[PDB]
Amino acid sequence: RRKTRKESYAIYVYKVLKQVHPDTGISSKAMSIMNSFVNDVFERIAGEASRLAHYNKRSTITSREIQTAVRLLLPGELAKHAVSEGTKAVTKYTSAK
Amino acid sequence: RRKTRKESYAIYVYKVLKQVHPDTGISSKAMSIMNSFVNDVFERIAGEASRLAHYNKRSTITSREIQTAVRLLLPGELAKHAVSEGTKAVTKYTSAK
Amino acid sequence: TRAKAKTRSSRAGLQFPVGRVHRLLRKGNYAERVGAGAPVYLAAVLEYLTAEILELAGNAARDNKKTRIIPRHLQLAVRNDEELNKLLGRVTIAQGGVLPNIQSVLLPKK
Amino acid sequence: TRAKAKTRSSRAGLQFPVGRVHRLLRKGNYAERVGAGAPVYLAAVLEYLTAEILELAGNAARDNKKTRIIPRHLQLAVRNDEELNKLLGRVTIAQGGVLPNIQSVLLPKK
Amino acid sequence: KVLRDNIQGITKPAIRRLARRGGVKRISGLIYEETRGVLKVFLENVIRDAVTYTEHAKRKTVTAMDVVYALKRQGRTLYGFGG
Amino acid sequence: KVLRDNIQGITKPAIRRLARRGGVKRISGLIYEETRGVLKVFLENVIRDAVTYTEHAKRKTVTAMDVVYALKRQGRTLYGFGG
Amino acid sequence: PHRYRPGTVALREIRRYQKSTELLIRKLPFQRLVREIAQDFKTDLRFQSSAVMALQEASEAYLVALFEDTNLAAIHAKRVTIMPKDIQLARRIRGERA
Amino acid sequence: PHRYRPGTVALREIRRYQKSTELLIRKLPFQRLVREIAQDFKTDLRFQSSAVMALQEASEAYLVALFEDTNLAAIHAKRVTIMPKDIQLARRIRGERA
Amino acid sequence: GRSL
Amino acid sequence: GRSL
DNA sequence: ATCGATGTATATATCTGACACGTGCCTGGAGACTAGGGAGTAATCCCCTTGGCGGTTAAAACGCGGGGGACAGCGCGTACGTGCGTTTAAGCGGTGCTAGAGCTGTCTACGACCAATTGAGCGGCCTCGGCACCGGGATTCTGAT
DNA sequence: ATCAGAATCCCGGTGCCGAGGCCGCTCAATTGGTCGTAGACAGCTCTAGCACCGCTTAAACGCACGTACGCGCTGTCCCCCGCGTTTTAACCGCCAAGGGGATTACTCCCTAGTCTCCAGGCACGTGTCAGATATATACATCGAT
Repeated sequence: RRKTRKESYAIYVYKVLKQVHPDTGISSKAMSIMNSFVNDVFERIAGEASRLAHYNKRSTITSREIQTAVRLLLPGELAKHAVSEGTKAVTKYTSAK
Repeated sequence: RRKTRKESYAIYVYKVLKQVHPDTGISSKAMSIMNSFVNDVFERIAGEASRLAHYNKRSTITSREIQTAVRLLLPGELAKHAVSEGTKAVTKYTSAK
Repeated sequence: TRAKAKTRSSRAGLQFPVGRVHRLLRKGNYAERVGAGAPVYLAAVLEYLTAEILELAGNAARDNKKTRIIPRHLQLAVRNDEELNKLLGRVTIAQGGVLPNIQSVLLPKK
Repeated sequence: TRAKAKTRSSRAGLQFPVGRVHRLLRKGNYAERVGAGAPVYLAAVLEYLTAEILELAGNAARDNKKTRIIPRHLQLAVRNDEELNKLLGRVTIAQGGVLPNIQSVLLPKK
Repeated sequence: KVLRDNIQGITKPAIRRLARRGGVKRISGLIYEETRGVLKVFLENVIRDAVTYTEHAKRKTVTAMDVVYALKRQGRTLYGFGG
Repeated sequence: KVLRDNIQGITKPAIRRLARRGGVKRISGLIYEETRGVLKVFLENVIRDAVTYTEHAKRKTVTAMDVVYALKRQGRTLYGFGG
Repeated sequence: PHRYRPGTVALREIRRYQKSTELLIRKLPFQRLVREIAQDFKTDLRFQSSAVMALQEASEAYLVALFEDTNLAAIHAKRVTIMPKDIQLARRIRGERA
Repeated sequence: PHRYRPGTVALREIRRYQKSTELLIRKLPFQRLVREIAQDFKTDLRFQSSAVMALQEASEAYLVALFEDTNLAAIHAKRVTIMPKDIQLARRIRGERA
Repeated sequence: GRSL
Repeated sequence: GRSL
């Protein structure tokens, strides 16, 4: 019997990698670091978005809590770009419904 | 109209104070610090108990998650005495329940 | 018919409010479910740590010949106890000040 | 019949999985409710930060004349960028090593 | 209208008092401008977060809770102002 | 089985190599026993928490995830072992 | 006339300000500094009185703790006088500076 | 016979070990140390091989970072030799309360 | 000793 | 500079 | 400068096992739909924030004199680095086995939901005594003689 | 050692406004019950952790040498302290306007939940070429002269 199905971001990191550097590969150990990074940053943002909802007595985490969490957690110009990317994606998604 | 109710631990801090030092009082600024302390330690323990349940794929925070969170968060003797106090209370409760 | 209500705090032998601690666990998005013993155990721990600080702060108040605990006495209690100082290392207590502490090389030579 | 299924990632124009991110937000006990735009915004941010690191790490790999990113190249990428170094300031990258750095007083005199 | 040069309101004797509580016996004359730069950087980090919490609440007033949350996020938990 | 005095297996040339990566040019002979004491305190704090995660899971084997969670508790997040 | 020797009054000042708990920066100058910094992040902000006092408590606690680490750095260099290089070392070893 | 002067090979060793990513402690001695410490917290523990490697990566990264802070302390004292008082200063300013 |  |  | 020897970086050829990819499956994401209550928002109250002024006097700013601390030089001696001949045990590989991690199936003890009822504890009100202030005397440090 | 001066400490007294107690009410904790599913737990299996042997040789060890670094001392210079005078503006008590924080009521838009597919993502197997080893040697640079 095959081993239990364990999810990873590995395929998405690779799909992003081949946009950024189509001729570059990645080692299995480096991919494990990248999977750890994505999980870490996810938990930081989701954790801060959770507190924002709590401090404002909201039941709901929305894109607005995510945007504010990003502005809290990411430094400097890294925050400016991430907020832009997040706003662009939500705009496109809303136009596509 | 009267203001909306704002709950605090102040009355229970005072009840504990009158056990340890019956003749001693507390200023409202010191009580505000004590209320902040209780909220801080609650949030720390419940937060680690939450992660413990998640790491073990459990839906329920039980007294066993609380006991482990206390052993993670408190320094040595504080942990041992807190674990004793918590275990005694749960033992008494389940006998009177 | 219905029995007279006896609080879970009194069943546990606690001053701290087991019923409110249970509500705060349920409302806090900590887990899908909260077991019946969790708020009893947590309330007993919060009560213990409260008593630990207040005892040391009450002693500091007597040393200062004060009847009433003020933030200074909480600071003196926390920083003079090695374990509470470790538990509260990253905490600032407003109006607490600092421990009296001069480096020995700064004291004048006899 | 129902329309042919499109991933929400495709509607968002994302590589990262909006549907999985939405499930993780719902299952992770972050709030009672998760709004529909929250996983789209979060997936876009996670994708952007992934692309930012991989670009710098792919440059470092190319500077070492190597085709594969290895942990060394991730460490060089993060530690040489001021903002990623600040984001990852408390993170240890296994098998990353350290930046080459000798304090000037240690170098031999001419 | 706009405020200017208020960092010089952190007076040399005020910095001395803070150094005295820090147990410092003797203070070089260059410490005061160094200390002002350090304090300004510290306040910028806390206030930037506190304003971020204020704008998320759609409030125009920075509350003490916004400061307490800003300090808590930065690992500098403050007791005595609520929370 | 019982183990004793394995801290001496952290030998002088191993500590020297770590200092070299730390950019250290010249090392006092007293550093080696100082460094061993520091390492032993660090490992005690991490392993105590990792064993606590192990016992709560009712496991007898310490897993890499237990170490990763213990390090994250210390504020020393480790990438590359899962999580 | 009578004169204390250098450092005698400095030691009395240390003893004094380590007993007391009051805030050591003048409140109105600090409040104007807070408002000046805030105006870069948002125009026409208002502040609760307690919000400014929370900032001052946090700021003075931070600076006092930094001066303790700075004093240890100066004494490590066998100096009595703290110098900017002592602040910069304390900040770097803390990980506040890079 | 040929000799390099004192510190010539030390600098050459610094360049080597900052270039490499290899783990610098011997694995079997470190593994026995981990087991000897764990033996105080629970008897008859087992370890995943990756659990020991995670501990070693974390421990070496910690010690390397401490030596960087220790070197800055030594240089602050206008020394080039790191000494235990420098480790103690670095840990104290970090808040490890050495 | 620690409190009760 | 900073990526897209 | 010069030599020369040490050791590091650059080329080339062999090899291999790690990753890049393809396939088969199934699990979990997507499509369509309903229910209902979280959040938007509009209208209102009134808290508390900003702002301005006039007095006082605490604190800041300034100048100055000179004490002692910073720090640049120098001397010396012993602690450390560099080297190498010897010893240790780490590392590799192979093998054997069984502890226990991981999984599946079944049950029921437990916790979530619910409605009815009550009193815990909250807001507000008032009182008085713990602490703030202060003026006078005690005494203890400081430093100069 | 001794003495005069400054400073801090201690005491008795006045008084005020914050802490403690009380009231009364309202909403959140209790009681009693049902439901259903989380997880206790028993049984199984096959991963991988542990133990062991034994060979090779990388690394650790220990001992010699000497040099360059630590640090101990001294001398000089000027920066900082202490403190007396003048100036500033902090503080604070008061008055005022108002902005906007903090509620309400309403209601609709959004998300949770459900069922039904069905294709994205995983575990697995395979092939090959990017990187690791090895040998050679061109080039750097160290340091004795």
